[PDB]
Amino acid sequence: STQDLFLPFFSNVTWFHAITKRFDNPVLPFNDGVYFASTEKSNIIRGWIFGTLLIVNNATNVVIKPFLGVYYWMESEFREYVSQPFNLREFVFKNIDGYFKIYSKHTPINLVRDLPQGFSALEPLVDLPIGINITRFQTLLAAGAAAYYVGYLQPRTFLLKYNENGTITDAVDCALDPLSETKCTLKSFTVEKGIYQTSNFRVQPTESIVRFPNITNLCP
Amino acid sequence: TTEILPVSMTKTSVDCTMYICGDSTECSNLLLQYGSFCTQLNRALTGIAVEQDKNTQEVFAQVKQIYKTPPIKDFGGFNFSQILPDPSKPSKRSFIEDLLFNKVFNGLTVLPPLLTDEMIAQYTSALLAGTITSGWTFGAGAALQIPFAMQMAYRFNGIGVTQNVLYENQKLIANQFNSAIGKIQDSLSSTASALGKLQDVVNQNAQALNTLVKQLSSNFGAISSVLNDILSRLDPPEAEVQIDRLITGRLQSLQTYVTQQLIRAAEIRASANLAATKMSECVLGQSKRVDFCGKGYHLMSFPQSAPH
Amino acid sequence: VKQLSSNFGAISSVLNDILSRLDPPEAEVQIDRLITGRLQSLQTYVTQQLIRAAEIRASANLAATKMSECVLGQSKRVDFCGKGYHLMSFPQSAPHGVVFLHVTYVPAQEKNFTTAPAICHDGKAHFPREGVFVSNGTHWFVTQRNFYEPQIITTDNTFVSGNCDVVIGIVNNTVYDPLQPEL
Amino acid sequence: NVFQTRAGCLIGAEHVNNSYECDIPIGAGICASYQSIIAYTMSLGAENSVAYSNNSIAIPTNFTISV
Repeated sequence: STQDLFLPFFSNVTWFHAITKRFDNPVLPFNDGVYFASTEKSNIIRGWIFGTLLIVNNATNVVIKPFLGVYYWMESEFREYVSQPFNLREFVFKNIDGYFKIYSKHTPINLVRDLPQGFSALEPLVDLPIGINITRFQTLLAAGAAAYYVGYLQPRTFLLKYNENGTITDAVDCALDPLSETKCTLKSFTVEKGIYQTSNFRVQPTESIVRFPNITNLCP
Repeated sequence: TTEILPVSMTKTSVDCTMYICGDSTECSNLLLQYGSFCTQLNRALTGIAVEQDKNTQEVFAQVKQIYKTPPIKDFGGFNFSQILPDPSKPSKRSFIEDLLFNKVFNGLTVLPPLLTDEMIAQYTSALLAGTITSGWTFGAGAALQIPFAMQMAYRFNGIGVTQNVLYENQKLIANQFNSAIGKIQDSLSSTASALGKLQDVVNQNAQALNTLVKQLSSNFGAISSVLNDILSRLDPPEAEVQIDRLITGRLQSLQTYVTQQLIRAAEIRASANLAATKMSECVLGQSKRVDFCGKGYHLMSFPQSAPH
Repeated sequence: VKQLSSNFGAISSVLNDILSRLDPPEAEVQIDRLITGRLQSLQTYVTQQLIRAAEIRASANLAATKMSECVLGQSKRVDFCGKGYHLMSFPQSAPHGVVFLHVTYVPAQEKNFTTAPAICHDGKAHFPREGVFVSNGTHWFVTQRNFYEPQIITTDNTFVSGNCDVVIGIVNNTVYDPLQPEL
Repeated sequence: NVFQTRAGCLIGAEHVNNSYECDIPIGAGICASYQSIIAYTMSLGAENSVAYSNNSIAIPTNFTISV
């Protein structure tokens, strides 16, 4: 059972479509973290720009110091850490304790559906000690077949099943259905017949009434 | 004669976080550091509570089928009105259960018992009507009828007297039995320090809950016993020393309630085990075990229910 | 084991870190918090084991009573050893317990017959020595109580104690004498 | 399907006026089982009445040995 910022199961992920002309490089705020399943056959989606200081993670390199007009490819777009010079790609970006942590997995099986239904865990790719603040981010792209889905990560508790070789193979979000909360209490993915206590329901207060007397004579 | 035996105790649960802290995020954050102490306690109190419903099931639910007394009562000269269910009152309570029953917050909840006091009294009426109409037979295999004036005479030939004694003196034995059940209502009514055995279990549990609630009003060495005041009138870094004194203190009061309840639940489990043995060896048969079931040779015994 | 990973209020849950990164006078303050908590955690385990050992001693004591009274003799105690009348029981071991296979005789195929407290012959009330007087509609017979083995009423299976007046329910039938045919 | 019981409020189960043996024990005489999940009052057991008469006995005529 792990408590961390994870994307809640069965959530609504904003879908930006570059199709007519549709340009999607807008204000998406990095409130806590940002799952980003860019799926691009032509490799049009190549970079992400983060900002409050810009932790640019361009196709060429990660430099810590608005679109790329890349055509058949000019790359002079701007408004210091440096790094090694450089289907579904499911990057998860978080900025905890000043380290920008990115975890990613590219699934070779292509997506006939907009997002496939499977558990593919994301292996850590890189950690950079930027020591900076990020408040909003924006994608950087060469419209073509461009689909980037952004869903913000939220504090959650998940029970993750590790196989025999250490690969997470299943998980249960423990704040969703009543059954999912019960599975976490028993620490098992299979329940048995019975009445099992899960939590406590407390009616939360509404206002804050403060009543003192009518009060008499003030100061002379 | 009469034996009052305790079988079950109130099933109560304490939510540790609400008792130790109380609608305060600051206290809850300090409490998680201590560990699984809070979740070990809730499981102990759940264990005492489930077992308090296996204790009631074993003593009473020994009859698979509910038996029913014949509509016309001609038991041979014997009157069992003071033990048999009377329809005018709770309708499950005979003249002696009603007499018996009458003679008897914050983070704390009392869970309800699974077999309600009516169902505990439909089990006692099955055991009583099966015994008056069948005998030792109901609890061995299939249930077989025997005239009551002849169920005794087989229970008088197990104490060593012969059958002729009952048939020749059946009117005296019937008047001696009817009169004796009648005094049991006077004895358990006008003068019962007998129901004390069942009452001490109610009183001892309540004095322990009262002590837990009072400990919520003791400083344990902090500036105040009220979490709101310590936090409101102190700076956040130095309040944590004062809350940690309350959390160590309040947690010790809950560990003492849970240990004392685990020790007292065990004594009720032994009384529930003797009561289950007395139901099977005394109501469901005749015992040659001296003084297990009354002072004298044993003829028959009759179950009657009570508050717990 | 998993309470060795709780701070209990100290800076760190690992003794080496507290000792290495804090000065020795201060560390004793942080180390003491671990010692007090990790000792309450051992005291709770020992106390729950002491209460749970007693539940096992009571099951170990009931199992020994069942071996002596049920394996090494027949028991007349009702429901101590199976539902039925006990014939024999066999002891079989299990990981950390014993399983007893209790043989019992459960009566079956009941039939209903009319019966009398005593039978009056020659102005005397004859009561059954060991058995129940039963009637198949027209004839009176003495049968054992737990199985139906009808037998003719004779002086051998009946005892005389009194006159027809005292018992309520005496039926009138003829009690045979084995000697009279021979005489 | 909200139902109010003495042991709380049970949401997700339908009261059935029938009665059966207890499967999952909700509390205060109410149990629940997969019929849907049905909440029913527990049934203590079958109901049988022995004939009982001043002059009638029933004597077993066969046996069963049972381990």
